[PDB]
Order: sequence, then structure tokens, then C-alpha cells
Amino acid sequence: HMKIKDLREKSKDDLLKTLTEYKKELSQLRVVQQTGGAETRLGRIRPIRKSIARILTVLNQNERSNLKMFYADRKLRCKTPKVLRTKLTHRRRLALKENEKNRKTSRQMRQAHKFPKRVYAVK
Amino acid sequence: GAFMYLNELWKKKSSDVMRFIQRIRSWEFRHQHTVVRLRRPTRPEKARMLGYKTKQGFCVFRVRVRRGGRKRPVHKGITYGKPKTSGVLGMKLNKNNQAVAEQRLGKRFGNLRVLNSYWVNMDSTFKWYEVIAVDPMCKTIRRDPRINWIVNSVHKHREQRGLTSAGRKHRGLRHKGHKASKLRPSYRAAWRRNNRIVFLRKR
Amino acid sequence: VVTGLQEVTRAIEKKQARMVVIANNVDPVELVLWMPNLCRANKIPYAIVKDMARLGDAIGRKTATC
Amino acid sequence: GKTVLSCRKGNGSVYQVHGHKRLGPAKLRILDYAERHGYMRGVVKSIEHEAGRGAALARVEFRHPYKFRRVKELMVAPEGMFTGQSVFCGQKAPLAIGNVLPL
Amino acid sequence: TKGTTSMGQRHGRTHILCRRCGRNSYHVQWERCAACAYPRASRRRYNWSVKAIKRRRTGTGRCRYLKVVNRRIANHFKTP
Amino acid sequence: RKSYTRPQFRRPHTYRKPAMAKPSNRVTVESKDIAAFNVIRYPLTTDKAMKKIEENNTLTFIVDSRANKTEIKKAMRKLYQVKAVKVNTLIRPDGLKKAYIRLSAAHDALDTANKIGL
Amino acid sequence: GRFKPLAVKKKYAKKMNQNKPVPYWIRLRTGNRIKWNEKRRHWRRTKLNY
RNA sequence: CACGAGUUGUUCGGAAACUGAGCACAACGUUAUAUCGUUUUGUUAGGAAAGUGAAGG
RNA sequence: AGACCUGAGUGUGGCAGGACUACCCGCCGAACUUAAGCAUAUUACUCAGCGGAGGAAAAGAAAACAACCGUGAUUCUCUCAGUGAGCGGCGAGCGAAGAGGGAACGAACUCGUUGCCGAAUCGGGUCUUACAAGGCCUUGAGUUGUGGCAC
RNA sequence: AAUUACCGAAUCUUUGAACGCAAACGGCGCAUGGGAGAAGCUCGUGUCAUCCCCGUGCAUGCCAUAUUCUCAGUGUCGA
RNA sequence: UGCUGUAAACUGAACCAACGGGAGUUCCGGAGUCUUGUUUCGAGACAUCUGCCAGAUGGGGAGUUUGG
Ligand SMILES: [K+]
Ligand SMILES: [Mg+2]
Ligand SMILES: [Mg+2]
Ligand SMILES: [Mg+2]
Ligand SMILES: [Mg+2]
Ligand SMILES: [Mg+2]
Ligand SMILES: [Mg+2]
Ligand SMILES: [Mg+2]
Ligand SMILES: [Mg+2]
Ligand SMILES: [Mg+2]
Ligand SMILES: [Mg+2]
Ligand SMILES: [Mg+2]
Ligand SMILES: [Mg+2]
Ligand SMILES: [Mg+2]
Ligand SMILES: [Mg+2]
Ligand SMILES: [Mg+2]
Ligand code: NA
Ligand code: NA
Ligand code: NA
Ligand SMILES: [Zn+2]
Repeated sequence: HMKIKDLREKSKDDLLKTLTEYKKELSQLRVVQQTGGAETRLGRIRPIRKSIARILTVLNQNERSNLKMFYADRKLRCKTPKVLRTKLTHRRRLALKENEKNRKTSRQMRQAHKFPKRVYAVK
Repeated sequence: GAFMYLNELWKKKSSDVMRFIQRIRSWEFRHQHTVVRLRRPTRPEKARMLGYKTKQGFCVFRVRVRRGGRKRPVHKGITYGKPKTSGVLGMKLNKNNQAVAEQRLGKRFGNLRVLNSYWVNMDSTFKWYEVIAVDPMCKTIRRDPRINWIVNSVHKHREQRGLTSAGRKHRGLRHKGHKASKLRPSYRAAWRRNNRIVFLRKR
Repeated sequence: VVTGLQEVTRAIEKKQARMVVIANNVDPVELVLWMPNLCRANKIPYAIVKDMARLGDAIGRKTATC
Repeated sequence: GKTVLSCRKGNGSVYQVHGHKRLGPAKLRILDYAERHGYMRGVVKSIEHEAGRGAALARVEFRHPYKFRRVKELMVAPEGMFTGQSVFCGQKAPLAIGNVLPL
Repeated sequence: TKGTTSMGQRHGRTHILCRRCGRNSYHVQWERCAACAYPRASRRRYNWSVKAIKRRRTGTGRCRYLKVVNRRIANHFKTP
Repeated sequence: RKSYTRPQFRRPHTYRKPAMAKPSNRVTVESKDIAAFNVIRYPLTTDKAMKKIEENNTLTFIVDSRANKTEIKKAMRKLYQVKAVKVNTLIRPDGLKKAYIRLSAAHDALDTANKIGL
Repeated sequence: GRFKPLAVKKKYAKKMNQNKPVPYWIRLRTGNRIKWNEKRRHWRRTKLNY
């Protein structure tokens, strides 16, 4: 049984060795599952599977964070693989951005600066 | 400017020189495809007044349609029911050829936005219109405040819903007042207004 | 020199132009079909020459109508 | 009433020709430069019978005018043609059974 | 005759399973599905049978991705 | 461009730039020391399997249904340090794939079975 | 007979696996409603036909 | 009816890899509408549909 | 050699095809039924068929009403009105608009043309924390006209 | 915590508009990057041909573009 | 007026330049040059042609009726 806090403080190589050890142990437990086997031994199958899942989660999260940090640079930001870009929605991706809209012509800017909306009260 | 000379010249379609030019162009056009892409419009003044600019997102195509009336598509020319619905050759379509041309181009090329069109040439078999379309994914288009209204998705297939000038013409929205009361905002809208049965609460 | 259809037309319609050169192979010919008649209605000397590509090479562009 | 049979036959559904065993269209040579300005000589290779037709068909071999190749044609045989015969086509041809000449 | 005896004369198969909709409606000789119109790009849909439309419409299956995109929309696409 | 010797024109030969290799669109970590555990699942303990172990130097395994004989041999060697001289496979009527693996005479299937824990 | 596609073989294998009775402790669970399988199939009554 | 088992291939049948009666993707045309038509009598398409032998330096 | 015009091939960056379709926009479009028969008429500019969007859609800023002491973009509600309008084998039947009381309302703007300027414009590289409405550089596009200012 | 609830980080088999080519086939490719290979080769290693496994790209149409890519035309010119 | 052959009347072969000339390796001739341009042939402003109007004919087909 592996603890997530201890897992997060390890390198890739140690994580891979632990992954191999746990896979080997589960493969051994399947043999017991086939040839009779006692309840105390069969009760170990679930914790091992969840430990494997934990190790794989840590590995993949580290990999994704590193790759995003790599492609953060403006030189390579235009070649980011589409699996690392923000998903949102098809239509939101295709819609006009706030900067793209909200532009006006020179005449409209000048008129809005000459005649702004006022605050007033009536007595 | 030069616009006045081009306009006054194109208002003389029956003169000898204009007839010669149109005859050469018609011969040339009828040996091409049904849809053709152009680099520049054939009538720059008309295109500009209809909304085309010499920019990076505007394109021009030329589309062809067949002249004449409509034949009812019934097997062997046989109809059934009341005799008043028995014509096969004398009926006419309720939509004009300019709108049909715009719809054909729009159905074929789905990544563009159809803006307007104008009459270019005519024949005994064919009619030719030129269609203005813009690309909604171009940065120039998206940043120009005078055309970037067309990037919104409520303008996706205007020609299929009849929101172009030719569609408005055959819908009847060239008139107001007492000549258009039964067709505003649409025939179906007027029908619903005039025909739904109303139940007030405390009637 | 004055280049461009609009500017050249304005110079012809005033009396500023002293000579006008017109290319003979413009693609929609309606852009310049009327130009000799206008230069003749005024008293502006004009000539029609062989290539809009050669005119454009002269002025530094790809082509030129007049 | 219902459709008449002579009108049903115009769809050509089960009324088309049975042509699996046929050998192809029978036609003369192509009218080309050699035939217009001289003559060409061919040799009759075989005489055969094609299903559905009452006349014989002859296979005639020529030489390709432009490439190193042999060209085989299929014509309708006149009466008297035999295998190994020489056939002339074109302007300068003599008058004999099987020769093709202008009218 | 045409009753009991001629039911033994029925050998073979007109339809097999469809690759797109899973029904036994694929016509072997025409290579076309009588239920979903495969391999046409769009599916069969007729307003004279609303019962069939309601049998086939969205929400009669798993909503594998809609389940999560609806949650994202309801939570305003929040991110750390 | 000068002289044509054929009666019809055909598109000329031009320069074609080859396609570049993109950055990969996969981000998952995959381990090279793990695949054999997927290839081979577990053994069988029926009477036919025991008879084969005792008589023909053969072991019986349930394997991945999409694997092939070459992969099964490689996985056998990696997981247990033995050499397989023959693999015969069948897909069962319940959907699983079963393999009969015969070891070389230099290896005792009974010893390997004892090591496995059969 | 001998010939069948692998996809058809896998569908038949799934049906064979499904054709089983209910385990006995299911009936001892709390709030249980299931007594028989009620989706049992017999080769002689109803045909799958694929 | 319940439980437990059983189908082993370099060469056997298929595919890999033929053509037939035939089908219809592309291209083009037509239609308010493609969910229509042509598509082997050597044979697409107003029609620019061939992507690699030998090479040498 | 070269240039321009009109067309191809490949590389690089993008987009469309499907689903849903209650309401909404465009086309196509019946018959049963009523007329105590039936053909014009009615059912109905409806059902079925083919296309296309949204959170609403469509409409919208006078080539509009009126005939007054004059109103003033669009949409919707009551009423005008089952109408001393009108259409109709003038039969069965069908059938609106202006005005008036209201809901909403910071509601208005943009091209083309005319006149005066004439690359001041766009794309691409690069630098400022920055894929700036910024600077520097670029023939690439563009003078067969991008952009600015006004009666 | 094998408790529950919620959500921002992930995983996500074969298909399907389905799009490398096909399809009552868990089939067959081209380019490119890897892996395993007591064949052989070499000094238990290292290396590895044929065979085998895995990742990525490769549909048609349309738009933009090429530090200015490669071309075609008895189209108009000009060396 | 574009030109090199009628053995055949009982079935031969034929390509991927020899050679000549020029300023090692290219270029000319062999293999005539030219183009107010059309692939060639036939018709031709008729029509085997396009669309729109008009008149005849028309149980091939549709709807409906066939008093008391
Ligand atoms: K088709
Ligand atoms: Mg609008
Ligand atoms: Mg109203
Ligand atoms: Mg039978
Ligand atoms: Mg086998
Ligand atoms: Mg039983
Ligand atoms: Mg759609
Ligand atoms: Mg009713
Ligand atoms: Mg009645
Ligand atoms: Mg009655
Ligand atoms: Mg009746
Ligand atoms: Mg409907
Ligand atoms: Mg709107
Ligand atoms: Mg302007
Ligand atoms: Mg596929
Ligand atoms: Mg009758
Ligand atoms: Na079967
Ligand atoms: Na065939
Ligand atoms: Na009515
Ligand atoms: Zn189906």
C-alpha cells in the first residue's frame, strides 16, 4: 500500500521500479485466485490495484505539467499539440474574442468622447 | 470620379460596343464550369457598392443557372386529386434565380459567408451572377469593425434562410404600409397572429 | 507623375495634366474605354501604349492602367 | 390500365442484349494518314463465328504506323476470304475481293 | 401449395447486423441499412413516426461526454 | 516545354517538399517493462492441463486475446527465464484466448510449474 | 456450421456468459427484489438469429 | 435441470493476391432539394489524375 | 533571358460535412371533410417531404400614415371587428388596416456615391513583461484603391 | 477511511460525421520515430538481416500563405 | 504537288540512328520552312439547336356524374 504524499516526493526512475514491483505482485496474486486460495490472501488484490493507479496518476500529472511548462515559451507557443490547449467548447473557440469585438471607428470614438453620458437629477 | 463614368457606361447595355463585349464574354463563359473562382470582380463599381473591399478576406465566384419555367416532378406527368392542381408545365417557382445561385454556392462551400451578388451576363440558356463571400477565420476580417458582424454564428447560412437582398425581394420586404400588412414580419407570423384563438382569464 | 485611376481622372477633369499615357490591354476594358473620349473633350494630349506591365515597371509597381 | 409491353421494353431491364460471348464491335480500320495517302497491307489470321450473328468474322493483323507493335482488327468477312490472305487498304489498293478502297 | 409447405422453401438471409446501429437490418445485396441508412452520412428520420424518433434520440444511451460538458458549463469552466 | 511527342498533354514533374515530423500528440507515460504482464494473464489448473504438464512439457495459459504467437514467446522468456519451442493457440467459446506452450527439453515444465505456484 | 465471423462469435460468447442463474446471497441482501433471472434463454424457444 | 470441463495447423478452408454476371466512390452534369444520373462494346473526367529504374559526383 | 496575365503541384496554418429540431426562417405541398350531389370554393397558403440558425428567431430607422388643431423605426397586447369594409357557384363560407388606452425604450448607427487628401492601410518578422490598436524592419498584398476628414 | 457529497487535476478499449485503403475480414498499406530479437558478426557482453510489436502523420473540398518554393501556355510583351 | 513499297495466288523479319558537319562534349543535317492562331472532317446562320407564347390533335392518362 503506497501513500500519495510519499509518492509525490520521488523521481521518474524510482516510480518506474515501484510500478514494476506492484505489477509483478498482482500477477502473482492472480495465480492464487485461480488455484483455490485463502480469504486473507484474496483480500490484498484491491489495495494493490489502487496503488498501481496512484503511481500512474503521479507519473502522468508530472509529465503533463512538464510539457506545458516546456511549451509555455512564446517561441514555441504556436506549435503546441492540441491535446495541451484549453478545450472550452467548439463555438467558444470559434467566437469573437473581447479584444476582437469592442473595436469602433475613429468617428465613433471621437463622438463618444465629445458627447459622453452624464449623471443628473431633477428637482 | 471614375465611378460616374463606369456607372453611366453600364447603363447602356444595348449599345453596339456593350453588346459586342457581352457577346464575347457570354461565349467564353458558356465553356467553363458551373462555379468558377475569380481574382477580381468583373464589375468593380457594382461590387464595391454592394459591399466588397480589396482586402485579404473577400472572394468572388461566378455561378450559372438555367433559364425557363419549372416542371412538376411527377411520374409520367400524372397528377391526382382535384383538377385545379393538375398543371405540369405551366407552374413557376416562388423564388428567383439570383437566390437560387446564392444558395447553390453556399451549399457547396460551407466555410465561407455569402454577402451579396449581382447580374453579370445572360443567354438563351443560362444566366450568370457573381457572388461575394468572406472568410470568417481571417484576422483582417475579424478585426475590421465594419465587417466583423458576420463572424457571429447567427449569420451562418443567410442565403438558406432568405436574409440576403434577393431573398428579401422574393419575400416581399421591398414594400411597407398597406401593400405589405399580411407579409410582415413574415407570412407565418401574420397567420399566427390572425388565426390563434385567445382565451382571456376572466372572459 | 500622377498614378492611379481616381487621381488621373481628377487631373484630367481639371486642366492639370499635360500628357496622359493609357495601357491598351486592361482586363475589364470598361475601366479605360471612356478615357480617350474624355481627354479629347478636354484638350489634353494622350497616347495609347503597349503594356500595362511595362507601365508598372516604369513606375515601380506590378502594373498600371494610366 | 397498366403499362403495355412495348413500352416496358424501353427501360431495358430484362430485355437487353445477351453479349457475354460476343467478341466485340466489328469495324474497319481508322481513317488515318497512311490510308489517306497510300496503302497498308494486312494478313488474315482466323475466321470465327460469334453468337447471335449470321455472318463470319475475320481477324486481320496490321503493323502499327508509329510504334513497334502489331495491331489486330475485327471485320465482317466477305464471301471467299481465307486464312493467310493479304488484304490492302488505302488509296493505291488494287481491285480484289476483300480490299478496302474509296468509292 | 402456399401455406405450410412453402415455409420450408425459405432458405438464406435478406438482412444481417449493421455496423452503425446494431440492428438486424443491413441489406446484404444492396449494402444499405433499412433502419439507419448506413453508409449514408446522415440517419433516417421521418415525422410520420415520432415513436421511432423518441426511441432513437439523444439521452437514450450513455451521454458519455455530454455528462461532463454540461457540468463544465454549469460551473463556468472553472480552473485552478 | 519545347517539343511534344505524344498526342495528349500530361502534368509535368515539379519539386515536392517532404512532410515535416510534428511534435507528438500523445502525453501519457508508457513503460517498456510492463507489457508482458498484459500479454500473459494466468495459468490453467484443469485435468487436461495437468496431464500436459506431466507428459508433454507443456504449460497452459490464458493470454491476451489480441496477442500473437511471437509476442507470447517473447513474453514467456521475459517473465520466466525459459525457452518455448512451440505455441498453439485457440479462442474459447466464452471469448478468452488459451495457449499451449511447449518448453525446450533443457527446461522442466514441472519445475517451472512449482516455481509459479501451481 | 464451421464458418462464422469473429464478431459474431464474440456476440454469441457474450450471450453464453449471460445465460446464468442468480447467486443465492443476492436474495439475502437488504431491500432485495430479485428472485429469478427472468432473462433466461433456451436455444429451443427463442432464437438470437445472428 | 445443476455443477465442472472440452475446439491446438508454415502446408486443411478463408484472407493476404484473380477475374465474371454485376455495383457505384471520385470527377462532371442535373435538380427549389442529392437521398438522381453516367461510370467494360477498352474502360472515368472540357480532361494538367504517372512521384520512381538506372543514376552520377 | 526576364516581366505581367491566366492556371497547376507540394509544404505550412485553418475551416465545412454529423447530432438536436418544442418554438423560429426559406422552399415544396395533399386528400379525407363541408357545400345535405359536385367540378370553382372550403379543409389550407394546413399534414407529410427538402434545407438552415439561436437562446430566442424574424422584423426594424419611412420611396410610412393620413386628409387632422395633424402623427412619426420595429415587435407585442386590448380594441378597431365576425365588421351597414370587402372577397364569394355573391352559395356554403371567408375576412383585414389607419386612429385610441398601453408594454418596451439612454436607440440609434455603417458603407457606396460627391468634395478634399493619396498607402497615412493590411499581412509577416523582431523588441518593449506584450502572437499591444506601441517602436524598428520587410515587396509580401495593395494604386483595376486600403485608409482619413466633412457638407 | 472500500464513509459520504461536491469539483478545478487526470485516465478514457472497438466503432460511429469517421477521414490512409477495405470490410458477414478484430484484414492490408506508404512515410517517420522507437522496442524486442542465446540468426549470424565481434571481443558473458555489445551489434544485428528476414520475421514480430508500439507511437505519430497520410480523405475530399474550400480559404490564407511560401524572406519570397517548383512549374505550364502558337495569352500580352520585351530581350 | 509532298511523292522512298503493289511478293501477296495458301501467314518471314522490322523499335530503343547509322552516317556527315561545326564551335571533349555539346550543337546542326539526316528528318524542308512558315502560321492574320482554328485537333481534323461534314453541315451552317439554316437547323438534327435554346427558351417563351399560340393553335390543332389527343381514353395514353386523371377527376366526377350517369333524376324521380
Ligand atoms: K451517385
Ligand atoms: Mg437583420
Ligand atoms: Mg399590426
Ligand atoms: Mg425458391
Ligand atoms: Mg488456429
Ligand atoms: Mg441446459
Ligand atoms: Mg447540419
Ligand atoms: Mg377531420
Ligand atoms: Mg359532399
Ligand atoms: Mg353528406
Ligand atoms: Mg362524396
Ligand atoms: Mg412539416
Ligand atoms: Mg436578429
Ligand atoms: Mg473608401
Ligand atoms: Mg475507415
Ligand atoms: Mg376515365
Ligand atoms: Na448464423
Ligand atoms: Na465487369
Ligand atoms: Na383563407
Ligand atoms: Zn444501421
